[PDB]
Amino acid sequence: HNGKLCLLKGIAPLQLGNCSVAGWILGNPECELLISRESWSYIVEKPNPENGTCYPGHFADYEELREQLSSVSSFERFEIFPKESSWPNHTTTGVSASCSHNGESSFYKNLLWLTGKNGLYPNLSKSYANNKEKEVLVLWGVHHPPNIGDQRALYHTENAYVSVVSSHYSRKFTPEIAKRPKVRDQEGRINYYWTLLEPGDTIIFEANGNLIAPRYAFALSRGFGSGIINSNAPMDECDAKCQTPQGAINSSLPFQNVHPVTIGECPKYVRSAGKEFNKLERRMENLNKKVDDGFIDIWTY
Amino acid sequence: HNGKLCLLKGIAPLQLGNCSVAGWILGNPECELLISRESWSYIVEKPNPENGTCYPGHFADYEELREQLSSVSSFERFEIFPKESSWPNHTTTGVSASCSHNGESSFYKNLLWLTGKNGLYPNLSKSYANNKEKEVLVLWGVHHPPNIGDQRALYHTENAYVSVVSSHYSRKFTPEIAKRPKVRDQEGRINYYWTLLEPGDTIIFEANGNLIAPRYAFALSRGFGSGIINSNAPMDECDAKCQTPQGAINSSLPFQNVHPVTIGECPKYVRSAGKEFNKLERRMENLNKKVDDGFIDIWTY
Amino acid sequence: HNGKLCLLKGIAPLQLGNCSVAGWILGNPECELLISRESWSYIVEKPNPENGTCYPGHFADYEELREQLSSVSSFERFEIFPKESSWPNHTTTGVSASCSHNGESSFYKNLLWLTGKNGLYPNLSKSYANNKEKEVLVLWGVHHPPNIGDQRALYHTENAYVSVVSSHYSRKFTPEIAKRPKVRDQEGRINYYWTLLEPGDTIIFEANGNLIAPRYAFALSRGFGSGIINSNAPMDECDAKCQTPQGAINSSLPFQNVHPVTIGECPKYVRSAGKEFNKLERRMENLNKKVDDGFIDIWTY
Amino acid sequence: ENVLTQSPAIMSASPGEKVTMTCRATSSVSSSYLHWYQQKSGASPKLWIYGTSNLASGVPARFSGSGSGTSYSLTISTVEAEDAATYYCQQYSGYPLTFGAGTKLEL
Amino acid sequence: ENVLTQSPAIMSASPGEKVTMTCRATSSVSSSYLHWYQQKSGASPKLWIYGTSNLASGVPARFSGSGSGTSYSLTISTVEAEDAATYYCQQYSGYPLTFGAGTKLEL
Amino acid sequence: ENVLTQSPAIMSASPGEKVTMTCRATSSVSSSYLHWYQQKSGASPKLWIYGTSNLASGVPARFSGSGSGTSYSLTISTVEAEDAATYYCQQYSGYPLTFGAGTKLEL
Amino acid sequence: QLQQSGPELVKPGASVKISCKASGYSFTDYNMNWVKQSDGKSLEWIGIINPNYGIISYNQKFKGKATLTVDQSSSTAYMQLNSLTSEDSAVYYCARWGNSPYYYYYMDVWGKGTTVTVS
Amino acid sequence: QLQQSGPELVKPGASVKISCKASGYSFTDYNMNWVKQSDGKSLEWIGIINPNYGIISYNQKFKGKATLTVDQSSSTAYMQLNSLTSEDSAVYYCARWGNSPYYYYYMDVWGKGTTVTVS
Amino acid sequence: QLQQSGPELVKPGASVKISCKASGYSFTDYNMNWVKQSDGKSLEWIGIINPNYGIISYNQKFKGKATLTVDQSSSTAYMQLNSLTSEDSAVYYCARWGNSPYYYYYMDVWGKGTTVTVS
Repeated sequence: HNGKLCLLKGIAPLQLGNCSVAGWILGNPECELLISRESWSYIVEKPNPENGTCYPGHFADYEELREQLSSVSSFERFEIFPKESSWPNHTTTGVSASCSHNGESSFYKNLLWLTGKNGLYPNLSKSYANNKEKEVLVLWGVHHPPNIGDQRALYHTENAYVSVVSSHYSRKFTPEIAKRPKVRDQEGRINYYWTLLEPGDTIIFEANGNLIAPRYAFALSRGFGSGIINSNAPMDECDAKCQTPQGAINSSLPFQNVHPVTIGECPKYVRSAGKEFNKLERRMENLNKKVDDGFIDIWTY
Repeated sequence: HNGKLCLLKGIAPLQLGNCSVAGWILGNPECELLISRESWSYIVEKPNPENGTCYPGHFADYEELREQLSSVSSFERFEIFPKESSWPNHTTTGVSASCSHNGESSFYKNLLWLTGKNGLYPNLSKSYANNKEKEVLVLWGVHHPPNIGDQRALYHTENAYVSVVSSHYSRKFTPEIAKRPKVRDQEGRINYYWTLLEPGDTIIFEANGNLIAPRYAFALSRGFGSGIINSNAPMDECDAKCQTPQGAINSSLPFQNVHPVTIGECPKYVRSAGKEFNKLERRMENLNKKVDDGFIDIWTY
Repeated sequence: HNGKLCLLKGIAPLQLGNCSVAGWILGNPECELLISRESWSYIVEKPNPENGTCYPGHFADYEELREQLSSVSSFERFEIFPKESSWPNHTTTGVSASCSHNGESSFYKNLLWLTGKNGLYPNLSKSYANNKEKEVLVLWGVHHPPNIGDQRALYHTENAYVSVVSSHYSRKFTPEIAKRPKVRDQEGRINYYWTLLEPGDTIIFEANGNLIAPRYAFALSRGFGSGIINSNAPMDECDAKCQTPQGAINSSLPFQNVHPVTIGECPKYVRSAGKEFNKLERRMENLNKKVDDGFIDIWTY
Repeated sequence: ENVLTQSPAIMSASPGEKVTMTCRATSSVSSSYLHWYQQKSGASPKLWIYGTSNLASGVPARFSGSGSGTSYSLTISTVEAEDAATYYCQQYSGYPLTFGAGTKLEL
Repeated sequence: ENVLTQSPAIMSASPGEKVTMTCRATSSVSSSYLHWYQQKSGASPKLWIYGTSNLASGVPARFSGSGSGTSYSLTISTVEAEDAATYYCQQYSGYPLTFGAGTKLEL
Repeated sequence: ENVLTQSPAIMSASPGEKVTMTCRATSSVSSSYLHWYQQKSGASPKLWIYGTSNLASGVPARFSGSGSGTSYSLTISTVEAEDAATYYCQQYSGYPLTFGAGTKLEL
Repeated sequence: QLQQSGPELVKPGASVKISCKASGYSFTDYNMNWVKQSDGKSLEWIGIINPNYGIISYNQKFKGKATLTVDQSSSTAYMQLNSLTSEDSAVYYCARWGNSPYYYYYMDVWGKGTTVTVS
Repeated sequence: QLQQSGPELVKPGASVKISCKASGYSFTDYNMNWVKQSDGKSLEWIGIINPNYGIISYNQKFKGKATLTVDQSSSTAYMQLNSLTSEDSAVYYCARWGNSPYYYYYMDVWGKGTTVTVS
Repeated sequence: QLQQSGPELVKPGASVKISCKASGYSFTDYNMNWVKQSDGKSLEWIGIINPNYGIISYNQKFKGKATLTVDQSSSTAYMQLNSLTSEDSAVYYCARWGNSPYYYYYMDVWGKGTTVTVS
């Protein structure tokens, strides 16, 4: 095989390198806004990219977001809520040392660490209606600070809550003040949440506190012929109708032996010479693996 | 193919037309009690039937109820709790304009919008024990009224809760007083819940309020050779061992090209000339699709 | 086929007999510590073993624990918390009649029914860090006593809670004081919970009460070539590379007709002469069944 | 079932004077669901206590309240002739929300 | 560890009279877990306060209570000769639930 | 916006005497976020009430507090010459957490 | 505020309808009471209409003798008297249950009352 | 109510058993106390048996010298005195922790007490 | 406890830095206040630094004229005065928001204060 991260049809991939899908979407400070790459044939991920979420925390339904973005082939990274003029009574310039970028501190580029202004954090009710006629991927976060002092210096309320509502999605959060062990130099975490939002649907955010509010959001063309390849290799320009993680394929045979996770008008996998799940989904993985494995035998008669 | 909603073995389908599985089970007022059709070969669903839940709300685990009813081939629509003599201290005649039927108002035929009597809503503890020696599909609802005024005029309590218990199923609900946007002329919603209940098992309902209590419930023969076909077509009587949504099949070949969702002693799908999931189950759908797709290739060698 | 619970490679199975995977891991009193069998080729389960959890309750994510233990081929049953010297301010010798063993009472061998000492139940914060460089299966429980009297005689607090935290798993429990019907002579239940815990990860337990704390925990070699066979048959020693529930197979053909759930270098299933799920996972089962069934046809061309 | 009696039927008083009037319930009433309305000379009444102690908008602090169960109290630190009127007590004990026939100020 | 002392050891009184007796704890006690029992002439005692202020069934309103932490109080607005007895204070501070040796009424 | 005034500016008193001093807020303050600090002769102040009524460690029970909304009170049952000092009231009403310029004891 | 129909005079048995309409608030949100008041006498709770859900409830003294309904679009409530007799010659108010947490069943605003009279 | 065994006379060292049985309530639900009372003296908490789970706990003054147990079917509790001595000549009560939210560790009903006597 | 830099004398316009460092508690956990106090005058809230997240906030009286920062490793906080003038000749304290449920924004411990003086 061609051994390079070629182009499927002249349309170029997206290279996150030391970024990750977790950080890409959150807009990791050590990462381009990637506005340069709002369209691709495939996403490229390194086996364990170091700089994903610059701030520690659990990215809820991460393994599902990866999958719904696998099909996606383009965004429209709009400022669902402008940093200025959307939050006149909130401080939007929050930053953390954990999210350093060419400097002592910063924060994600697709979220706003809302904190009080004039020592006041007013119960917010911001809302947005998807008039863009295509599904909108919204992201937000809830901050689980390591102590009551940080909670009440940022958000000025103790029994804080968050609430997110849309036509067929309602969830309410009460974040816990847990003094977790230090990771990336920080104790408290930022549990990150995502929801799709149908055309014409509207999403309502509400919070007494602890909201890591959305700045941007992806009105995204669900598309097909995409996926999160994972591999380390050069990115040189080259052409073939099918990509695999270690290289593209020109059609000498419709048979592939290269790494399963494949994208494009690709041959069939064999062994004869991309989804993921968490730990509480082993059943689901052994499904997928089994699903795969049997086909992989069937393909080599 | 025969082009008609034939009969598999002389046993007739169920036609919901402008009804939906969501409303069918809830007993949509604009829908027969369908006592006429307590047995079938298959359910028939239109692509997007208008009159499903006459009242807006989210039908919890809907995509699973559809599947467990797909296998089912008969009910026994018993009044698990008679409208009279089961609730002497509750008003059972609640109705809504959203659920109009040949008149200004009504309500579902398989649930009771319990509200206070004499301005009192006593903490109820009704319970039922499945002495029918077959699984019982119970349905209830919790009302999320759009304001405290409606909450306290119906149920007379603010911090209201619901609780449902059985040998291996316990869930507790605190419904939120959310002023959602108007749908079918109504703001507050009715989150609908269902549980199966094994033979000899007993289900306990408890509520300080907001219970849309069960009137009827299906002691249902789990059966096989069934499913929720979806298609628009005539319902004329005709005979063949296999049905597909656009028509039945007589055995000229064991090969089918018609719409996947198939019921009966049916041939195999090919392309060579019914489950569903929500948005947070894309992984599961790409499983099913993948599961399907590969077989669909394997079938055409 | 050989008709016996043979040995795959000389390495012997594990025989729970009247025990179950639910009780095995919990250490059912009517069951050896099974220290004799900390390694196997396969687990053996009877169709419906009577003495599983000696105490009634719901074993959360049971159907997933079975699956993650299916792959496992060895433990290291360490006392993650010694009964003595780990809980100086708690009574560890709690027992129940339901868990009788050659006597009036006992309790599980892999958990500790912590109750107050000197009438005091101090808010505990015990924690353990997985320095064993392999995944640790932790088990605990939360007691849902049948009345406030038992709650406050055991744990001495009414609004009791439990909390379990680790790098990517946080859950909080408030157990309900529910007077459930008697099972195995006991009303209140013990909801059992399990989590895997990665190498170098640390798990934090916290509780004001109702904690059925962990005594032992399995630092377990995830392995392969294993699974929970279910069958009734003799356990005589015999040899073949493949086991099926009704017997082993010597390689006369690579074709099998015996019960699906199979372990070892086994032939392929046909019909031509182990996972499970709960009720709210019918979709998942019809997946698995479908997954199986199609392959089972494909295998017989 | 419930019905309430309140006292005095009529009060004679002077401006600048303190008073407390009582509403007693034939059956129990939560302190969160008893209320007191101003009412003058056949006009539309007005809500002047709404939580057994909580004071509505447009009514001075003077107006106060207290009580529990079957007995409740409205209180004025100072009455004034043009401020005084009939006062009606109200509750929820189920329905009906029957009021107590208003006490009257002759001031 | 805990132990309680209560006073007076004996009260001399008259019918129609008010009293308050005190139970002091050597260590802290929550107001939700202190209680007072009636006890006459060696018969079985009776529970007459069960929440530091809450009154049991079968005992008149007269009986009252209050307090916090290490000090608590039982109170009678009116004693009567056949109603009076020894009164025992009780608490939970862990175990034992040691009582305070009963105060006695000579009335 | 908020600012507080407290009184008296200076108190003249005698040992063994009771006092209450008042802090009034130009805007509302929750009783959970107002506090009082001891301060002597230009040294570092000290926190002696921390919940409008709750007493800090190292300060006797005598010190007490109360109030709500726009008015709050510090109270001493007994002043002593070496115990007395200037007292500063503090709140949160958003930021700034502006204090009330300390009242002073001439005792 | 609330506005109401005008005074009315009728003979016995002649059924008659009173109305009151809102302004200055969302009509559908707050519940509607109706309350009789005879001249200088007690004043008593007829019953409520919950505008949103049409869940009526009555005082059994008036049950049947009164019927309550509403129109959303008109922001209006209507009260029907059936089988009138002399003692119905009184001032009928309609009122509103203001919304508040932990306190409720108060009537924070009143219409000016309609003298419906039997003679 | 609670019913109890009868008065008893014994010599020192002779172990002896008291009983008390319930009626008028579900025995298994409410916890059982035992409490000594010497004649006109203090009266003190022996310990509890939790009928449902058999979780005993004792006052360390009495630990070992007393042993508590129950029988569900008989709706009965039993208290054993071991190594008796003269000062055990007293009235032993058994009692019950009534159930209530936010308040607990009260003893709302008492047996009539048994005079177990050493001579 | 808290320890602080020493007294300082300066001319106008000369910016200057005060410090205070903790001991006897985890520095990172509790928030840092700074508070001016002129001689015998009112004493007023400069602003806070949240040591953990570097979320500063100021009183608009002092905004810009003061700048606050911290060093975790040194367990230290620093306060910079820019564009000094005569009325800045005062005692500057740093303080700490003790942590407690339901009560907060109190300053339970204080540094000994630094006389920074303009002449």
